[PDB]
Formats: sequence, C-alpha cells, structure tokens
Amino acid sequence: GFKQDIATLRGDLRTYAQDIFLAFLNKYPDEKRNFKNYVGKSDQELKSMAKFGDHTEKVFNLMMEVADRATDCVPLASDASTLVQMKQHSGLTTGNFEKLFVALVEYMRASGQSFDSQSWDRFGKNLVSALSSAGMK
Ligand code: HEM
Repeated sequence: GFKQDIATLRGDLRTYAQDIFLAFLNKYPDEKRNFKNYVGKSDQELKSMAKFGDHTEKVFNLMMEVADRATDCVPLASDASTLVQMKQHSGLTTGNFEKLFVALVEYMRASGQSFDSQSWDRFGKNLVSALSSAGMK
C-alpha cells in the first residue's frame, strides 16, 4: 500500500524523482513556465543539469516526508503551511500541485509494479485541500 510505496520510492529516490518530475513536465509542458532554464532540453539533458537533480531530489525528499507523516493519506496541516510559506512557491496555485499528482498517479499506473495508485490519488487531492486551507490560491 501507501507506506510500502514510500519505502519503494525512497529505495531508488533519485531515479524515481527524476522520472516522475519529467512525466509531470512532459504531460503539462506549460508548467516549464515556472522553471525557465528547463525549456528546449530533452529529458537526458535535464537529468545532466545539476540544478534539475538538486531541485527534483529536494521536492521528492520532502514529498516522501509529507506522505510519511500523513495518516490514511491525509497530510499534516503543518506540512501544508510549510509548503505555502516557502518563498520558492510564491507564484504557485493549487493547480500546479494537482497536475504533479495526476502525473505521479499515471506514472504509477503505467509501471509494471504494484504501487497503490488509488492511495496516491487520494493523497494528492488531500494535499491540494490542505494547501488551500493553509492559504494557497
Ligand atoms: C508536494 C510537492 C512539492 C514539494 C514537496 C516541493 C518542495 C520544494 C522544495 C523542498 C524546494 C526547494 C528546492 C531547492 O531549490 O533546492 C522547492 C523549490 C521549488 N519548487 Fe517546489 N515542491 C513541490 C511542488 C512544486 C510544484 C508543483 C512546482 C511548480 C509547478 C514547484 C516549484 C518550485 C520552484 C520553482 C522552486 C524553486 C526553483 C528551483 O527549483 O530552483 N514545486 N520545492
């Protein structure tokens, strides 16, 4: 289920983080609008870029902590508040996060592996609600 999925993703986190974030940026190419230096790069080129590796690993390091601290796929209000309050997320709306979780669920569905895709779908929706409650537009 959900907790085991966190362990699976942590076990190869750099590769899952890059593959899932690339699935997001390829499904919703307009989200590259939020990351200038990503436009006109292939996936291999992005994976070469220091900053891409470091942003995407920090995103998934913290996401896995938020999933880990959740009860039954409901994240802590404190985690939502932290994500809203981050200066790096100043321009963002809940829709950005919704799209990341849609791509993550599709990635899991397409994988040969027994991820609990329905639990990640619920976790995404719960996180979007929490972010709205914590003040995200
Ligand atoms: C649960 C989801 C997410 C988590 C846990 C998260 C976490 C983080 C973390 C920890 C950083 C600091 C990393 C760094 O600059 O070293 C960061 C930066 C950033 N995040 Fe998020 N993030 C999430 C979703 C998103 C989404 C959906 C977007 C845009 C669509 C976004 C845009 C950014 C941007 C632009 C930065 C700074 C730019 C850069 O990477 O150099 N994040 N995020």
